[PDB]
Amino acid sequence: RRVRAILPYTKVPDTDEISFLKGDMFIVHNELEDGWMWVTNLRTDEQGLIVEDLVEEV
Amino acid sequence: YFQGSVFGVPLTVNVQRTGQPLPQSIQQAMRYLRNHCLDQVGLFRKSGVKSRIQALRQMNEGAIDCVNYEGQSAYDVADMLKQYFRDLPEPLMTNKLSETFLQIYQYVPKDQRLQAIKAAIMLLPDENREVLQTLLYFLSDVTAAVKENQMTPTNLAVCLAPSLFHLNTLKPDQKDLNENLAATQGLAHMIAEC
Repeated sequence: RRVRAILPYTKVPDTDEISFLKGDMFIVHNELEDGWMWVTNLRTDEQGLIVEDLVEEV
Repeated sequence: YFQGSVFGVPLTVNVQRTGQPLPQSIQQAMRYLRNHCLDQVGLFRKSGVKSRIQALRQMNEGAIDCVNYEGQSAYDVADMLKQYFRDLPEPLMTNKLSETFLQIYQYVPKDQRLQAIKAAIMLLPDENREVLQTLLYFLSDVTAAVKENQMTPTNLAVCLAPSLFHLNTLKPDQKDLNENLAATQGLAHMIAEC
């Protein structure tokens, strides 16, 4: 399952989130509660947490 | 360890000096957040201000009297709590507990994960268990106002797990990233059911 970012976002400091730009595609590794997803950003090759509110399925 | 110091002091020294593992400054901070701040949108997420947080730490350290938090930004106090749990000599949830959560979410089936988490918490020291019970009650009260602050248990976990577990962040191996994810999941599970 892959998703695409529809909006840029900057990581909250000292957290497991990941920053991304508008258009960044992610591969979803794990789906957590409350729409949170552990994903790998394909652009930067970094793993982290993103929210479902900023991504769209492809 | 210096007399009257709050930050960087392990819970056992706090017990030997006062009788309670959490300092009264930190408990008063939690009470202030519970009383006047539970409706602030984005609590523990929206960053405070370095000057105000440093002033709050200035207030905590060395003060023999009671630390008053009235007239302070909620986000400053929340970030101060995150920094206190970050600045502990050992993490509140011991370095072994992140690995234990990884083992639970990898090899323990989903219907018994809560029982394994409770057992793992029971394997912690008494001071850590008391502080964790207090903090879990506080975070449950915080997330109870999710209609006002939009802070779901998983959101609170994302914001607080690095401070509670002393996790690493990249800009780290795969095992450590799995530990981070499992620690966040376990913290969210504990907050959601408290």
